[PDB]
Amino acid sequence: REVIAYGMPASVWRDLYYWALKVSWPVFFASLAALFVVNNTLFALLYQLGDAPIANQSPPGFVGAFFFSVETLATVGYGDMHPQTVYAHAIATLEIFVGMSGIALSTGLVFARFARPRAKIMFARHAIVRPFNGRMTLMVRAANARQNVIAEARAKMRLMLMKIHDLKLVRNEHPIFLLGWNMMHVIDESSPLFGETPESLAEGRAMLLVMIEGSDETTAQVMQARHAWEHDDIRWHHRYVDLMTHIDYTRFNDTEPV
Amino acid sequence: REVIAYGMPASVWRDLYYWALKVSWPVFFASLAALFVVNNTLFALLYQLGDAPIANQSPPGFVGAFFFSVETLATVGYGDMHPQTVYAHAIATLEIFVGMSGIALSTGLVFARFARPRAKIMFARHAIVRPFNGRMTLMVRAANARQNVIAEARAKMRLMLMKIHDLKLVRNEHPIFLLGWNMMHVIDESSPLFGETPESLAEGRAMLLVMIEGSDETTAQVMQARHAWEHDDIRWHHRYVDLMTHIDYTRFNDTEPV
Amino acid sequence: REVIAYGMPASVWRDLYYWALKVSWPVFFASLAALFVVNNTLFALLYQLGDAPIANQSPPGFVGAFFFSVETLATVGYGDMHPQTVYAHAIATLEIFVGMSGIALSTGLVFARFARPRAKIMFARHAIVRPFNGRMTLMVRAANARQNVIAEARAKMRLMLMKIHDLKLVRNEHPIFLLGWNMMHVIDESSPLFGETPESLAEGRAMLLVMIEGSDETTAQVMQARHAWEHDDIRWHHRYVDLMTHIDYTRFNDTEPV
Amino acid sequence: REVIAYGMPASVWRDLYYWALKVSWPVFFASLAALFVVNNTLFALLYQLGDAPIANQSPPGFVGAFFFSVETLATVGYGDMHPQTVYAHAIATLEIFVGMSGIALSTGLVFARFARPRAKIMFARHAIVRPFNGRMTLMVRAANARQNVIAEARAKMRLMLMKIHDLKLVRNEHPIFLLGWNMMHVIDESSPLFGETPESLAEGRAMLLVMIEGSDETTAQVMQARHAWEHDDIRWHHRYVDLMTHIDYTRFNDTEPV
Ligand SMILES: [K+]
Ligand SMILES: [K+]
Ligand SMILES: [K+]
Ligand SMILES: [K+]
Repeated sequence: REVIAYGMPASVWRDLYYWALKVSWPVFFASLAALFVVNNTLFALLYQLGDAPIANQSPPGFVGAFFFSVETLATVGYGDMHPQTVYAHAIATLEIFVGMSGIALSTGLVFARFARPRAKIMFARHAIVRPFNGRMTLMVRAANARQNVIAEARAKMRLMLMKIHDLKLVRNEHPIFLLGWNMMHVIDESSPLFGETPESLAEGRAMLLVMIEGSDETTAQVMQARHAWEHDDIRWHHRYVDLMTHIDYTRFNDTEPV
Repeated sequence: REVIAYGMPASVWRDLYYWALKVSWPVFFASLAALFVVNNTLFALLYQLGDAPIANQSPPGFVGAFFFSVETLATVGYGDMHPQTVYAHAIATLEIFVGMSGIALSTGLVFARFARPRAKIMFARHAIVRPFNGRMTLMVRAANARQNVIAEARAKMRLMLMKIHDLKLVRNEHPIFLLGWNMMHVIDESSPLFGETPESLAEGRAMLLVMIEGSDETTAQVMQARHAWEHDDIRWHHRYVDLMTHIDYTRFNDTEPV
Repeated sequence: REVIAYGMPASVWRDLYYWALKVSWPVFFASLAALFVVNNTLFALLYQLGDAPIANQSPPGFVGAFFFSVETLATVGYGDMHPQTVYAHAIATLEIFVGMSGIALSTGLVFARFARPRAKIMFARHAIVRPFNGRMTLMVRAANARQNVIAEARAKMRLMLMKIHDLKLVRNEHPIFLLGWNMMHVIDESSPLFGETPESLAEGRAMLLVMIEGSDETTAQVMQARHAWEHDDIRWHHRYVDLMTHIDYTRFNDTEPV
Repeated sequence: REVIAYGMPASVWRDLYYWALKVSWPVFFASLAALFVVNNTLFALLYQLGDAPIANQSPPGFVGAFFFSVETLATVGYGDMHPQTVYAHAIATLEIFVGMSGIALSTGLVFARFARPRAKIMFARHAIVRPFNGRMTLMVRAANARQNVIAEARAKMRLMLMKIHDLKLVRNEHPIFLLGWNMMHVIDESSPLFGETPESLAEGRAMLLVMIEGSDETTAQVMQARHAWEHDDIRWHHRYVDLMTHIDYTRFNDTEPV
């Protein structure tokens, strides 16, 4: 329900909403569909019972109530009235409620899926540490990916487990006018990544953690994304292939030493 | 409507929405159901009146309009037209509006319940004060519980009533990359929990108050949770049983002295 | 559309949503109702036209299409089919779309009204300036009013027009565990309300401006409220009648000199 | 999909929601309408097929199923039952689902459009730099434009590309009680716009960038707006025509030297 190995409390139900809002839009509707079917049968197989018959329609039996059902659960009432007997009515009433209620939770999950924040921030499969305007400085570079932003990013660091406050891999600029961002930080004394070697990190399970946060002007939702680099991912003495006016994005991740 | 003894202004109505969005999902739908019924009768008992009859259907009387009603309030129109007389029509029109409108407020409360933030932060039934990397420091440890976060926590303290600003039981890190958080604070001079003994607190109704706040990347809602420790809950000279790679929360709360 | 005298750009439409989400819930539904009617007529009076008749129902003429209409706009289809002629169909189709669409915007405004933040912060009709634990200090006191919070408040000040940064009428505590809050600030040198008399303010159109901001744990919406005091409202050398365990709220605003 | 020249990954679908929530409200509904039509045909042209006929209604052929269709997709069930044959039923069932589902995504996009933040911040077509209370200071002035706020604004500056941290064109007040805001900043040493002339900027493609951010108390959405001034837009040695008690925005933009 989380990131590497969990044993805690859970409950089918919620786990379900999860899928509801994480699945693809066809797999979604299919999901309903499949449920529509299952929910149309269970009511049909509850019609061929009772104190009297139902399917006063074209279909002889079952296939009647079914196509009857698919006229009430969804509440379309088409026009072949089977309000013939009480038991018969009840069932049909119990249905009407449901489907009406069902349409809700569906129209419901729908909006809930729409509401999923909509922008996404993509980060460089690889970090890099190079010499810059003087001293040694680290670098990570991310960028928008659909409906822009204009964010601020904090940048934390993990070794040993103590999570050290690294001058925000923004250390130079905590924010920016995002439509191409190159987050970076000087490794001078002040910094905790001082005298530390690729060998130094490696042993401390060292991790570079970054999170950009910005609001989507289009929906004003403030959506934040995070990203983690494993020590062996910080590729040394390199740089990012230039990308640009226009930016072309294919080679975003690659690097080359210096 | 609040925490220990209130006497103030109020108004039924809202108090209701409350329940709407705090009750269990069956108790919910039942609620509607029950209301559906009540709302189907009141319209039926408004049919057996007027200038003319209604139930031109299977049911002789009442049980007719009812099962008629449950064809309009929900708006299913099935197919036994009782638009026979004016008065008869009106009633049926007044209905149609309603139910149509009713379905709304229901589909409505629904989304409003979905929208309830969805993550929850769980805290250690017990605080703890132990020696760490040198001096005496307090500790509380909380963790996610369904759809993660990545929050910041302030930590306040109560004795006596003056609520003292304790260097955020985050004093070391006001935030973190939450998926296991261990909030803690050094008790040196600067700190207000300095020279204070289990006996010292006890008399001041001393309380440890903590609140983590973070946004759910999945819905971007910023949901905060709080938690209070009673002085006799801060268990001294202990530590938290280790929990981890994997974390097994089963033993999240336990501790063992040092 | 704003607070004392405006002349700018506007547009009926939006001004309308305004009312939609500011009116009372009956005035609301009435609003629709009234619109339902108006929207049922305009379609009826568009039926008694065309290439052929419509009202093949109980009502002789008009009152027929109407009660017909109120069977389609809302989309209930009851059961007296007037799909007799093309023109006749069209009209009925144009309708079906609408009402279906209309039900939307209605179910729509509905949720939009629900979504109105739900907590409200009430402030003391009167500020007060009294001597406290030593020096002269100002004071304002607000409190919840339905579904609590736990907020932080900034406090600004206006004279001359320059809006001076007054050590947040929280100057002592920028936040609190809100369920009765008494915001206050020392008037020592540091403070801009230093040597200033009721006569001093009065001439500078002096204003005390306050805003509390907190999140509603129940909906996680962060709702802020503001409040302004006119110089002659800061009542001097007084205090707030005590109010309290339980708080009883009737005399919240009153004061008495010292 | 962005601001000057892009070449990157994408996918129709989302690009669509975009339009959904950016188009005008008629162009909207038209959009649906047009789709209603297209979606009514494709089902009709799927009726004149199968193992048996359909249009047992007024219209001889096609125009029958169509007006039939427009009775089910929308789910109105009017009353000329064509549940005559299986194939015939299926088609009609496949429809019912859809339209029911379709109404959702529509009621859906609807709320999603409503939810578009609703306030907007307007800025002075022209900046200005004048002498104030002593030294030379810059100035920009913005103001609400429908449902107020109460925001905080950061103010950045561009020359050359290095984006210099200018003491927030709020440098005097980072916030305010917005209902007329006049953002300004002293140009002393500390400031990066020090000794720089209209000629100095011009060559560095100099840009004044501002962004106000505040929450709409009415919906608690925090909506931010931005605005950029081209160096030749900062009009020197001027001021803003006064606007006020009442403010008449008609003359919001104008200025006059000093
Ligand atoms: K119907
Ligand atoms: K019917
Ligand atoms: K019907
Ligand atoms: K019929």
